[PDB]
Amino acid sequence: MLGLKTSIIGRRVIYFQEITSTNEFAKTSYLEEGTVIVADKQTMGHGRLNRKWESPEGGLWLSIVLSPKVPQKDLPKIVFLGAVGVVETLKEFSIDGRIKWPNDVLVNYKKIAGVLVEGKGDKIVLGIGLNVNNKVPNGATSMKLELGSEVPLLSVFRSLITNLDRLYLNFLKNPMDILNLVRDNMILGVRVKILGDGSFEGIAEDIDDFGRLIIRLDSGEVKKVIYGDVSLRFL
Amino acid sequence: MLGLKTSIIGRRVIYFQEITSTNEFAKTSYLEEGTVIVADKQTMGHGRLNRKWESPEGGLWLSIVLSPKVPQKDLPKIVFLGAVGVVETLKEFSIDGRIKWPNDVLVNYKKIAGVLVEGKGDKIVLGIGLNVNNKVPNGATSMKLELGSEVPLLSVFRSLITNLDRLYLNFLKNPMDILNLVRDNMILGVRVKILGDGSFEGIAEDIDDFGRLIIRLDSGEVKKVIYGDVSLRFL
Ligand SMILES: O=C(O)CCCC[C@@H]1SC[C@@H]2NC(=O)N[C@@H]21
Ligand SMILES: O=C(O)CCCC[C@@H]1SC[C@@H]2NC(=O)N[C@@H]21
Repeated sequence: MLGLKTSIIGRRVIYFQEITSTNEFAKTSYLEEGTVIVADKQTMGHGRLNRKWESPEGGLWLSIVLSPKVPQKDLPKIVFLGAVGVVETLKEFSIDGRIKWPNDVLVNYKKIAGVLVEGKGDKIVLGIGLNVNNKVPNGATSMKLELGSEVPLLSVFRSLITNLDRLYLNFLKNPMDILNLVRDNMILGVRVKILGDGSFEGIAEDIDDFGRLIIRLDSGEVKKVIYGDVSLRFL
Repeated sequence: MLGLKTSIIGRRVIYFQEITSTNEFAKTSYLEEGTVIVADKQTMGHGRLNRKWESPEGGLWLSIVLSPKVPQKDLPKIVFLGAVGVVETLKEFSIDGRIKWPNDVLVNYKKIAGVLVEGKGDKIVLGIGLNVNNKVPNGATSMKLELGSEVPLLSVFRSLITNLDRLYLNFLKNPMDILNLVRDNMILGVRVKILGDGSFEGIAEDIDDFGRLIIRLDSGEVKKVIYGDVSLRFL
């Protein structure tokens, strides 16, 4: 009844009225690649750095099960697929979202979506949380708040899954393709504070072929930031 | 993201772009009571007498896993649950459907839906096929054909599942209540040809509290038909 016409992602969709975390269900479960897990609300939603992710009724909280057959050196680019997909969908609904390295999607610097990619063996779980009609913490925003009107959840879901399937199909063919889309939708050219192994500032210049963020230190020297236990803040 | 608020039926929904039959997946699968299986299309959909059920894109093809804890003598009333739920849903979409004993729903004598209940012990599978926006065989009808425009499948789904959940809870509380709803929406008072173990005609007078159809033969005697390998045709 959902009417999806995708090739890999969304061939099957499992919906729960309530769940602890769609990412956790994807990890403890054995499901076919492309299967989408979605819930009206999550009681224990979480983000990167393992922080709480508010998941009230009205938002889009989903997880996608994947087993990407691509070189291990390319797998890290998977986190960008989710962010680009959200940006393309936002565009379809007249919203201009930008990517905050490495997984956040902001609108006028307000967080409207987050991406959480987790790995368990050869399985990869791509989790996406997008604010649509739900209330959000102060500082954040939603599609409803941006458009000043509710937006049918199914339509957004349909749009996002369709974009992700296309992006994924291309990813399997050539993992490098996603890079040009990320670069052209990412927030760069501004000064940022990085909290990884230590602490330093600089301009978010660009990301490289591996997906690492290129920071141009004031000393004209550079520092590459890898995805993981890292925090980025705009100064 | 479907936003169902049901207590039992629809706490979980599994969707497939394509499937052989939702009724077959609902059986051969371990699933919690209330779980709903739905697909855009079925390649091997079938009905009551094992005839093919055309399931193209545009209609609602679903199956519900159930394990009602009620006396075995009231289980046969389960098939009426689906038929009444469809009638109540059609009412909500300004359509006047009536029940053709024991599982069909007609609009001006044209079949708009069929109900197929299958058992496997304690586990019961309630299957429903409702023509919405799909092309239908000659003689049949659909919500689109009745209304003059397409009807959002999700809205019909939400409506049907919500009605089925309410009816099911009342059913577990008192299996007899569904009968008055059936009588009030079933086609009665007309002559029908019955094809069960033999062949006879008569007026479809009413149904008894077991769910058996009361046929009053021309002689003056009445004959009772139980759900099973029986066919009914309006004369
Ligand atoms: O911004 C982040 O740090 C990532 C947030 C990811 C949120 C989604 S909601 C669907 C899925 N289930 C979870 O518990 N997290 C992800
Ligand atoms: O009219 C009948 O005789 C019963 C038709 C039942 C059709 C539904 S479609 C969903 C489910 N899957 C099937 O194969 N049959 C039922």
